[PDB]
Amino acid sequence: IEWDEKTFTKFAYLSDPRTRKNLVAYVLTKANLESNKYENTIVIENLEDGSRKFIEDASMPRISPDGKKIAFMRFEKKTAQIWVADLKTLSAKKVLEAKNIRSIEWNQDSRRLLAVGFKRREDEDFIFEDDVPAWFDNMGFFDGEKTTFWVIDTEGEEVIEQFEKPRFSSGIWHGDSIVVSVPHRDVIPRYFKYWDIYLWKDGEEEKLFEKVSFYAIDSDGERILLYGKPEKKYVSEHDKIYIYDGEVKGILDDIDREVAQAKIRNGKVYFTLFEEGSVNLYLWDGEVREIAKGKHWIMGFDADERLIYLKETATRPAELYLWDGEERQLTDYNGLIFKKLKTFEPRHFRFKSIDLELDGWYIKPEIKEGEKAPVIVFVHGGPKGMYGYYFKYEMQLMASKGYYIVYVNPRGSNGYSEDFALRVLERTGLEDFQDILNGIEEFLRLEPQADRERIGITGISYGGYMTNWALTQSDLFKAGISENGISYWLTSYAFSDIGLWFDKEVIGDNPLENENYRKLSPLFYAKNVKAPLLLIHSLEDYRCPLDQSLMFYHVLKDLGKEVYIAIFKKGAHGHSIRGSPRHRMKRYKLFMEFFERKLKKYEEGFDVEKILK
Amino acid sequence: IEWDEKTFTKFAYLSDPRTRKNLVAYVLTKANLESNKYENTIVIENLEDGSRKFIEDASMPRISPDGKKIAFMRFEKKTAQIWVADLKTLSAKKVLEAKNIRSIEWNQDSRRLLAVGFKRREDEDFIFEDDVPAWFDNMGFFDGEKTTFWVIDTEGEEVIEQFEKPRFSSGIWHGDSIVVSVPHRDVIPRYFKYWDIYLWKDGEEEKLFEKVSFYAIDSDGERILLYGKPEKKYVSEHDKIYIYDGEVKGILDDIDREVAQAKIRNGKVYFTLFEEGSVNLYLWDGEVREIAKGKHWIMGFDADERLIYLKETATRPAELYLWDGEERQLTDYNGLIFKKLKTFEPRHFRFKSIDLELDGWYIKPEIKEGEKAPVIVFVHGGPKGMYGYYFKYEMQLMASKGYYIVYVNPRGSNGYSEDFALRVLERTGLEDFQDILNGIEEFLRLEPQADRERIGITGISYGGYMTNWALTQSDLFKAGISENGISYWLTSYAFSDIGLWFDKEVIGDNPLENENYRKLSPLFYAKNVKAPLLLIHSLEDYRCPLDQSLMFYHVLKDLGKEVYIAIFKKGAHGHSIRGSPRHRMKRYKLFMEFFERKLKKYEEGFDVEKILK
Amino acid sequence: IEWDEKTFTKFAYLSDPRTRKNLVAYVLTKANLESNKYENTIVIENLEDGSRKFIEDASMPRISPDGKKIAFMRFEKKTAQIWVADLKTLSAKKVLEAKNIRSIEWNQDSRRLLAVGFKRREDEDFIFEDDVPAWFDNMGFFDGEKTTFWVIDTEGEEVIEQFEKPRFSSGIWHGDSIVVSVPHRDVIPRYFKYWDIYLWKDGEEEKLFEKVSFYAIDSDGERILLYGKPEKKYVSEHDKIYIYDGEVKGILDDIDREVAQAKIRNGKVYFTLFEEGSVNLYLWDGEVREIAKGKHWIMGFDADERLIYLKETATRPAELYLWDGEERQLTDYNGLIFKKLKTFEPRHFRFKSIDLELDGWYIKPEIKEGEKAPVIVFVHGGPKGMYGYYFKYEMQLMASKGYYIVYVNPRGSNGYSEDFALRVLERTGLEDFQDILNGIEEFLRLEPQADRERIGITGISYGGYMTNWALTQSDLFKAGISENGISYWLTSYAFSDIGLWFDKEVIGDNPLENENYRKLSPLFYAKNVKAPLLLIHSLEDYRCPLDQSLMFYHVLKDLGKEVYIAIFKKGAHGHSIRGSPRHRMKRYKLFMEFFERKLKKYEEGFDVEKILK
Ligand SMILES: [Cl-]
Ligand SMILES: [Cl-]
Ligand SMILES: [Cl-]
Ligand SMILES: [Mg+2]
Ligand SMILES: [Mg+2]
Ligand SMILES: [Mg+2]
Ligand SMILES: [Mg+2]
Ligand SMILES: [Mg+2]
Ligand SMILES: [Mg+2]
Ligand SMILES: [Mg+2]
Ligand SMILES: [Mg+2]
Ligand SMILES: [Mg+2]
Ligand SMILES: [Mg+2]
Ligand SMILES: [Mg+2]
Ligand SMILES: [Mg+2]
Ligand SMILES: [Mg+2]
Ligand SMILES: [Mg+2]
Ligand SMILES: [Mg+2]
Repeated sequence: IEWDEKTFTKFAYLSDPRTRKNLVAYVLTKANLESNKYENTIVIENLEDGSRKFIEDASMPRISPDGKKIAFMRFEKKTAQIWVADLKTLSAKKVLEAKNIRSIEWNQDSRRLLAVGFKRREDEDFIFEDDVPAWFDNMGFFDGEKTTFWVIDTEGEEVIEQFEKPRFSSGIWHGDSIVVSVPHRDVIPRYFKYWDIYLWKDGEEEKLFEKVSFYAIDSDGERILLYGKPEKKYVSEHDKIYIYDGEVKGILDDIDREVAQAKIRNGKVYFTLFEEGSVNLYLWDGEVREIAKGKHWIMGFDADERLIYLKETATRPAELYLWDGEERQLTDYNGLIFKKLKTFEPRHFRFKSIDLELDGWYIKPEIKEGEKAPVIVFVHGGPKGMYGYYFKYEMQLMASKGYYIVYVNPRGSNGYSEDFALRVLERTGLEDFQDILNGIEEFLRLEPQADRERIGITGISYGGYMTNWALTQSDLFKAGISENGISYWLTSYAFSDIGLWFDKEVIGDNPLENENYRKLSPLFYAKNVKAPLLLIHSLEDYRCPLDQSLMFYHVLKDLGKEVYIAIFKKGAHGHSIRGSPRHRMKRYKLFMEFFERKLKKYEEGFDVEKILK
Repeated sequence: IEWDEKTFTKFAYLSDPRTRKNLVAYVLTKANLESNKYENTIVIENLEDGSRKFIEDASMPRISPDGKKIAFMRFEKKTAQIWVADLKTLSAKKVLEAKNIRSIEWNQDSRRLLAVGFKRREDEDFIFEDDVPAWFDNMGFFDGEKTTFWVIDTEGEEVIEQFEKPRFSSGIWHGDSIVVSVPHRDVIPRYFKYWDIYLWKDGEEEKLFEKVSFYAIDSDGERILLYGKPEKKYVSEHDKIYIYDGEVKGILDDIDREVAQAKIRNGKVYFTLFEEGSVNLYLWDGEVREIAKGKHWIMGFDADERLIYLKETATRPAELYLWDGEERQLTDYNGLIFKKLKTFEPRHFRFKSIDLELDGWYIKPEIKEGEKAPVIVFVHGGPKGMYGYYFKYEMQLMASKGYYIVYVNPRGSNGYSEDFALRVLERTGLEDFQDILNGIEEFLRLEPQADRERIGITGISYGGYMTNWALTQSDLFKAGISENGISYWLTSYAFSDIGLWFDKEVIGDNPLENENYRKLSPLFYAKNVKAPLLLIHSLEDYRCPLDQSLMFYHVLKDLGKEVYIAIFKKGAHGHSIRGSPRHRMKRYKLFMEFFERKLKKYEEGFDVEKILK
Repeated sequence: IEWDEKTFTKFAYLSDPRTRKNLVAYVLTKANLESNKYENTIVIENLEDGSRKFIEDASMPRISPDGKKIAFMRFEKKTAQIWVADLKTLSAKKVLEAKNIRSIEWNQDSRRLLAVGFKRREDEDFIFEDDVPAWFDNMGFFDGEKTTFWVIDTEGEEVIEQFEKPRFSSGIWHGDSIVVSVPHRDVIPRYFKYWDIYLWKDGEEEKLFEKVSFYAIDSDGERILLYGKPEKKYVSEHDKIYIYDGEVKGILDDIDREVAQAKIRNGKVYFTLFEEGSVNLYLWDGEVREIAKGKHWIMGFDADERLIYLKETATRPAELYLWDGEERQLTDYNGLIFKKLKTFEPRHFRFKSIDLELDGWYIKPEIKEGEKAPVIVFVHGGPKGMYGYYFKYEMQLMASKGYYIVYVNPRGSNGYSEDFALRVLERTGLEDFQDILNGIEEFLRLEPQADRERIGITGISYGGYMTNWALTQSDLFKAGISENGISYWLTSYAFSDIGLWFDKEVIGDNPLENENYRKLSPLFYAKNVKAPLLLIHSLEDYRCPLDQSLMFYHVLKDLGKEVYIAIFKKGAHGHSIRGSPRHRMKRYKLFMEFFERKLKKYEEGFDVEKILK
């Protein structure tokens, strides 16, 4: 095993942990480069033996409350199928052939499933829209989408109740009722901001909440768990969790950090928080108790009789763990790979920027006492993203190729106070960019072997914006790779999936008259660019549509700049990690070669035919 | 036969007339709604009998100079094939299997073909671009495209010479040499503005012209025919024609009208001009002589021993004609259809607008002396398009459904003086929009049965811009249909295929700082809209990309307006006429029903599922 | 070449002669046993050279009036296609893709075609009927069928007018009008008995005739040719022909024979008559003139500038001939085959039966002066069929295998006086059966080498009835082969396609109370059968449905008789001649082996697995 553009295929990727009784289930995913497909296997472990059994070419494991059965999905006919297996022998029957189903959940009776899906107009030749937005990242054109809710009897194998709601509605069981969360409608739907919440049973409903900034995420049959706030002024405010049983009770009213995920089982709540680069696991049982806190990201968890969770670190993809008073590692899927593959632990540093003290990290490559090394600055997305202790392939890969890697959490990031997150609103490219510069300055001080004359910068999404911006506002950088970014806020407002509300918040109100939409946009400062730039974009990214890269590309070419554009024919906003294996391999090889040829040692041109094959 | 959304399928569509000796060849096209395909048949007529023979599932007829053979193209394997047939018996052999060939032309020897095509990078997963623009309407993503030139021996069936040039190059035979026209390169290629022209033979070339605003279109073996000007300041200047034999000689130096098409055969030049709504055919033989001038559009022509041409009118698709001193109609393909299908001849009117007198037309529907009728205003594209005497399906169709149809040639249109065309530059939405208003005002004066309270407006491309604009600047209109339009000039500049140079000319220089890019853009005046609007767009339109409709749609919805968007999944800028038959049928039915339900008699909503099926 | 069950595949089968000017077209059909398909080739002969050209995998040749073009049909998609070719080079275009088209005819303009076809309900799971009958032989279940009429422009390639009529309507051109013949409706449609005739043009019609017993068959643009009678009491009456130009004029009022086919060209009528075993060709030009009269059947003919016809004989399939004052044979397709294959000319004899003198024929096999030979009696269908001088494969084949063949025209047959035909009505199995017995008795007198102890009998349809009947009413016969017959008239009345009207005529009125329906039915006399019988039936025979064979089979088995049944899975009433080649081969081999094993020399059983392979 060596680091290159294919190494990501050698890892086992775990997701969707579930537990009932003495059993754990989860999904093992492999990127198969030869077939160009992801392969999914459900693994069921019996904590009684450490014994494993399998359900092949399947995902979405849902263990029935009684622990007797497992439901799952399989995906010729472009149709999904819901299956049920007995957990003892894993013999299985097909229950329903289920196109456009997004979720499945058991009722407490271990007989009925709730499935939530969607339906669209589906004309062969044209999409027709009369609501907003017209598209959504990783979903496609809405085409008049409505949400569908089906109650499925797994014994008789029939939809026994069904109903529809507006697009982007969700539903959970609450005993024998269904809690339904629907975006609230004003001039447009208030997506990610306000919901109406209903209690549905037997074809009738009652409204529980009107225009609240939380939605229902879980239930234990007596109490409903709510996620968000009673009322947000900004979508960027920290989401919290509340127990509802008649009265709404905050259980983290005093903790100024955002909840990543949360579940309730038997009146206890298990939850994770974004905290200064980590995603940490806690329990609330009347008080908040630490379960798994460290330099790591708790990516998923479940609890029933046992508590299990997936923990990723800066140098290892997720593995599964069990907590019984102390943490026990359950799986070691990548252990043999990693015995042969060098990894680089980031070094944390603090630095001052303006009025704040912030977190940065860096990775130092294998160099000897007399040598200097080039530097890649990475900028995370969001702006309310967060770097720290998750596994970032490009950083390990570039470190292995002789680069320093440097990255910080500027104001606007998740993982800190709410106020720290909100500082970025209407200030994109201002103090946050200064924080990145100040982090780099401190890093250079700490590492005199870092070659100040060969610093590059890269990022995706907000990180792509900031790469664009950096090359227009500073002469520090020798090369840039900007991916799925922003060059012009006004088109983000009006063209992107979330722009109508999110740009109002992050950039400002009255967008057609607000000067900040030009003032804080890289497009308008294109003349300033002096460093070679690679723009990467994908055709199904509706979060940051194509214009954001292609306009910047054309305008930079109109100004005589050295710029290149790679337009991946498939893929949404997250394609760098969710595209097809072969697509992702080609992106990684482009990324590494652009920095080899423009940053480590500049050479003219970029003959992609030669460089890639 | 009745008028509705399918009637366009009942017509025979003729194109690509060719003549050598006593023979005429042309292509008969049918839109087959059931198969959802266009069918192409070459027809060869012998003017000796009016006898016809056929080459089925074929196009691009090219008769050899000696009149003995015909080359043609056919299109399983996504591959084009070049074939040669003997003209006596039409027995035929396949010569070359020819993906991405755009043109075929015989050498004077009746043995060699010149084929011009293209080649691209072709990676399965990503497009890579390092030139400009990254895409072109009706061509796709360039993906590093180069032009390819092949000399093909039709006897031995081999490419005997080949070479490449930059994208958007063209080539013609000139005796045993090839005249090669290549876009001139400054900071970017000067597309539609400057070319370098070379004379190529046997792998060597000499430059004939450098940075000239014409390219080579034809040759008679002694003289080269050039199209354009020696130097244009604006691409919008009238294109003229010149004979080159050592010296460049203008042959229309005194005629202030633009050439539509031109050919040279035996030192005579045949050409058409855009003239006040007509496209008229002339000959130059030392002086300019009228051949076919009237209320018509000469869509294509060829000349050798005989002169033939295709003539379309306001009420008939093209038919073929021969001129031998007087015009004789040769074909009557749609004669039986039109005996059963009512058509409406437009009435021409003049009107004053500001400082000018302009041409308008209108069609009056079957109404009786006591009734009033709604009105649809059509606006042509361009801005240097031209309405008048070609067959416009929607106008006939809507007239048949009880609507007045009104349309003018505002300043900026083709068909008048050069200065009249150039008036629009930096003034889009200003005097030209006034011309449209003044035309409507005169039409209403002329037709008191026209219901001033039910006037709608529609257009495609620049006509879509002007529909957008009209609904933002006037309260006259009750409904709009805007197709493949412009809402924001700055994104047209930076995102569209031609924007980097064409918007500079039509909107203005320094686009990132020029206030006219906001001042003359409908997007910024969305709050003003009061009339229901249907936006139509297609996903392969790179001339006016999607943002132009979808941004306007989202912003109008953000402002609480009644607006709808139809996004056709396939189709370039011209999809209303070049999309698949079923696609076009669905567009026509949407178009007619939106006006039925919003203009003739307003009703709420637009249930496209119900309205269309 | 030898006689056996495959020999029929070695012949060329000609049909559908057409002539315009100096050209003749016709269809050459081959039975391909290996592919199990019929192959059809149009042959065009130029009487100028005896030169031939071809249109492969095509039929229904229709030469345009101007002689410039030929329309034809071709039949993957279960769709028929209408094509047009230039007759000079035979280059061809597809004009219309034409499922369920039954006929095509040119207008006098050589531009428009009239196509007549049908349309049905077409539900995948069930046929639904509310008219009568529910099915028709060689057509299938009607499923609510209506007749469709399309006028097709072959230039523009469009249906320019269309209309529908009740099932079993027909249409011809009459100049620029269409003459439409529709079955007249009383309690049910009066199929084969009364029609209403209309003149149709441009979507309007006028009734020409009401409830008449003729329909329109041809026109020369001035006069309409009508076929039938002004009023028939019996459908079995001889059909005659009449010219209509305002007045209806009989042109064969004095000739007591039935017209087989007739055409009008330039006010002359060419027609054939059924005459004492021959089908003979005449002309009427004011008087009736003999053209081709002899021991033959004129199977088809056409006339324009030249007169051509297909002539079959007892020993040769049809060949083409031209008449220019004398008959010239044009084709000799089977001439080489027949040089090697022995044939047997029938010997005509007269005999007395009751009150009449009748025609019989027999064929004597190669036997020497001391030997006797078995005898097969063949009975033709109808009852108004006719034996004589057409090519009957089974007779030649059995003669070659050492059998006498004997066959007569009993009363009821075509080819004689009308009264002779009508004698059979209400008398089936009575005097007609006596005529067959008396013919056999005279034949035995004429041929003492005919073995009276080994006489068998066979027939199809009415001939199958009479085979059934003979075995129940006589002890003369040693074996029978009854095919697609009648055993019970009452089920013929109520189940068959034509029974509701035809059985009323041939058997009698008031069928539910008329004793003749039992008295003249073989089923009721099954106990009498002593000779082995093979019943052959086919599953798509709606003229004589399955019950007619299977009931007789079951009842004979219930009575302990030696009987066998072969049920061909496909095939209509005429399957012995129109079934697939392999189907027909297997029938011929069954037929010959049953007589070998039951008639020539009786052996027990019939092991069809062994006997056939
Ligand atoms: Cl079950
Ligand atoms: Cl050749
Ligand atoms: Cl034609
Ligand atoms: Mg692998
Ligand atoms: Mg099942
Ligand atoms: Mg869809
Ligand atoms: Mg949040
Ligand atoms: Mg605060
Ligand atoms: Mg059609
Ligand atoms: Mg070849
Ligand atoms: Mg490609
Ligand atoms: Mg021009
Ligand atoms: Mg001027
Ligand atoms: Mg054969
Ligand atoms: Mg066709
Ligand atoms: Mg059917
Ligand atoms: Mg008859
Ligand atoms: Mg009589």
